[PDB]
Amino acid sequence: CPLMVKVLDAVRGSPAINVAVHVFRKAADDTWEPFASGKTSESGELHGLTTEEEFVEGIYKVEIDTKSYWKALGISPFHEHAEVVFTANDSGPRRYTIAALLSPYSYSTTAVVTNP
Amino acid sequence: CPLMVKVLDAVRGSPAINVAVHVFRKAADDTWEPFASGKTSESGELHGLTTEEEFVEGIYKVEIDTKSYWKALGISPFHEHAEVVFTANDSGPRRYTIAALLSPYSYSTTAVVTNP
Amino acid sequence: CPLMVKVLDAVRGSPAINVAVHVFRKAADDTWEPFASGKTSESGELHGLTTEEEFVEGIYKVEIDTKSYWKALGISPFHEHAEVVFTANDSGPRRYTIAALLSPYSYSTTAVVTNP
Amino acid sequence: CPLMVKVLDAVRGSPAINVAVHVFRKAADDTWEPFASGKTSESGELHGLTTEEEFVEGIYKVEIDTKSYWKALGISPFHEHAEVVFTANDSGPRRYTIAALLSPYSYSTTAVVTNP
Ligand SMILES: O=C(c1ccc(O)cc1O)c1ccc(O)cc1O
Ligand SMILES: O=C(c1ccc(O)cc1O)c1ccc(O)cc1O
Ligand code: NA
Ligand code: NA
Repeated sequence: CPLMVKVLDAVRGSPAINVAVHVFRKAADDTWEPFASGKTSESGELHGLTTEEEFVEGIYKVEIDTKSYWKALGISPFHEHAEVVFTANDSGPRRYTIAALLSPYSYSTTAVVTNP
Repeated sequence: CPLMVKVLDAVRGSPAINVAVHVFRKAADDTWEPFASGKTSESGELHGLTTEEEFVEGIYKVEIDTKSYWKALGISPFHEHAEVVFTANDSGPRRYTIAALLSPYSYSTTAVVTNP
Repeated sequence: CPLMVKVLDAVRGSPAINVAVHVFRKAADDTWEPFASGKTSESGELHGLTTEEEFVEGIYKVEIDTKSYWKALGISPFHEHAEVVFTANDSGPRRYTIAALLSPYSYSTTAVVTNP
Repeated sequence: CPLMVKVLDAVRGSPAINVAVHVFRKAADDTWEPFASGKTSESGELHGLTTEEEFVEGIYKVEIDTKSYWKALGISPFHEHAEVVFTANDSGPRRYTIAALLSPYSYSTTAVVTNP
């Protein structure tokens, strides 16, 4: 698992379950091409997005559909989505965790990059 | 000010000065049209991006150029930028403050929305 | 202002108004002595806590009464309060802003420290 | 494991390893009594603090020694420590995760409370 996404809910103090997540890779013509996607599990996590072979150096975008998440809870949110844009670099540690902590008008995101 | 951006640096405990900010608005053909840009002052604030007349209903993207900020300070950060995407003024004119708190591998953003 | 506190609400996208704040200073016997208190204004800010003369070197604790804020809004939050503990003025007088961003099960705090 | 603590480093994008953590329980005389302690592991986590039998309803304080962590990295930080104060309540879900994301002048904390 070179890439994992984890999403938490700061209002309820829980994992954010069944949140849609889309990953894109920047193409040579500077457009975003679909790369991988899924929905967070009951632990707020999305595993199995890619493989080491497929996850080469490049610029990636992780788009978390926060608006649908809040609307399903009956809460009007601010953002259309949360976007996390970063470069994957081989010199750095192997495994990337992209974490996001969600509130209706705010989000935090951090990267935990470690060596297996 | 209908739209203001404020940026803080969590490493130095200071405003984030001379941070470039680009604002885009989604056009009728679904592309991101350049809308306004500027850079943060010594107080970490960016005022004067737009006017009440210009700042119509729409979907807006505020791109904060965090990578260039950390690199101009001689540090190699994780993200390319921080993006904040939101619908504005769809219930009439509001004042928006987009605030961000930056670290090299993490950022937080929140919105303060007031009715004049 | 040698010491200012600013508080935002991540659920409502607004300043956090009428939040009680208590400041303490560690005494020579290691106990926490009451130092100053107040509540945030309509802008979410609390000014006038202390003076340059009064705000000597020491270890200070700023207690932000988040539970009472969420409960006065009719919500049951996780934390009792948010505490911010720091040494101040040990290299001479500085200006301190303690900022906090609140959600029912989470909060963020940062400091902006400037030299007059 | 009714109580787990997880600590992340927002500057390096890594778990915060070997961070001292102390847990206290509020006594009837309103003083803080030591309850459990340890150091975070190579994953930034501290497990095994308490048992279901021992972790009764009450007010608890988790104190994370952030100052020593930053000093060991050669970084001058702002806070003496990060403190998280909360009530344990049986009506709510069983397992508490207290997470903290650290920067030199800022920290975020959230609670993830779930049902096994
Ligand atoms: O609360 C967070 C968290 C992160 C990882 C984890 O295993 C558990 C967490 O609660 C968290 C995530 C992203 C962020 O930007 C800030 C956070 O406190
Ligand atoms: O606490 C914050 C804050 C920042 C600027 C300000 O004028 C007031 C604040 O409470 C804050 C704002 C945005 C964010 O992503 C994280 C924060 O702690
Ligand atoms: Na409308
Ligand atoms: Na001194």
